[PDB]
Amino acid sequence: MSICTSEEWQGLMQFTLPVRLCKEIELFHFDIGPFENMWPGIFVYMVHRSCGTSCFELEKLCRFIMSVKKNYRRVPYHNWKHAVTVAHCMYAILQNNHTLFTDLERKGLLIACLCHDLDHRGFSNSYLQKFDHPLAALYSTSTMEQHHFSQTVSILQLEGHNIFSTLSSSEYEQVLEIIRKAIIATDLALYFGNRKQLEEMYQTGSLNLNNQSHRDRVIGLMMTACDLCSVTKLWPVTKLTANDIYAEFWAEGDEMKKLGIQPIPMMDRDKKDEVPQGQLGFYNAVAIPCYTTLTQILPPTEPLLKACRDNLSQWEKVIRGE
Ligand SMILES: COc1cc(OC)c2nnc3c(C)nc(-c4ccccc4Cl)n3c2c1
Ligand SMILES: [Mg+2]
Ligand SMILES: [Zn+2]
Repeated sequence: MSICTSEEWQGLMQFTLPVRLCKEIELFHFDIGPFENMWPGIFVYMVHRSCGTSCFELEKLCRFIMSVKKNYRRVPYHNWKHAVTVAHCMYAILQNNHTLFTDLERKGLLIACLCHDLDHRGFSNSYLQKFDHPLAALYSTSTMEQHHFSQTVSILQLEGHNIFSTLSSSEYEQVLEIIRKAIIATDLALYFGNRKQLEEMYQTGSLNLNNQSHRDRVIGLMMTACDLCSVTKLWPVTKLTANDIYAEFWAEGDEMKKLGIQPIPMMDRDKKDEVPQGQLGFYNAVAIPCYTTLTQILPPTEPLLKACRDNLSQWEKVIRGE
């Protein structure tokens, strides 16, 4: 477990956001890319605008954010930048659906989003389950996500890091549970069943946000949408992100070879040719249906769908030579 320094969180405390960004950070298409130094501060701003300036003890919030940063690993995709990107997407969804969600949910989900990939190594659950490895022993299913939550709680248990302490014991356990379910939901394995249920519920007319089980599903699909949102950015950003994603997939393939196994095309660096086709399959089977269902449930989320559609069209162009 890694801790931030005095200079880091106090520096973050000192930070103010540039005026121009305030309007832009509100939009779904906002790309955090050009503002690396401002990422810790962008999260603070988002938390302050959604939840309130007095929602958390400022010192504790800053200690929390900077320490979270330090427990994201220097990997190609599943890193600190991804964490902030996902959180911003959540902010955009929340702001556009503000009253559908309690203060506790909004606090929980923003923190969950920032923490949802903590200590990621760049390896899949499928990998750890085949080559145990303690993490698959401790968490038989779903496996890194269980680990990410454990990491979240560990950070909260550091001195002056517990941003939820001022909540009632009831609200404290609730928010932890909101956070646990949200992080677990970012296991893409679980997404497929979840979207099908929600599709059924919305089609039939059964969907009821006052129903906790329904509610948990809706939050789940929100988690997938945020986790996938690099497919909703501008083409040149989306393109570069895909390269970081495959950089990770190929290292895992290398290990499968490096220890004698033949990996699927996706994780085989000798099969880059098949990538455009793979990304099209991913959009058609994962991303498009996800933002479709989300738009059906939360109509203000429609520009995520359109941005995803635009990027699909860009993959179709690649495939056919244009
Ligand atoms: C099998 O996992 C894939 C395959 C993709 O393209 C074919 C993927 N293509 N794009 C992805 C993005 C933006 N985010 C993810 C992702 C989501 C949850 C967990 C891990 C990742 Cl990398 N993926 C993919 C995930
Ligand atoms: Mg994850
Ligand atoms: Zn993620």
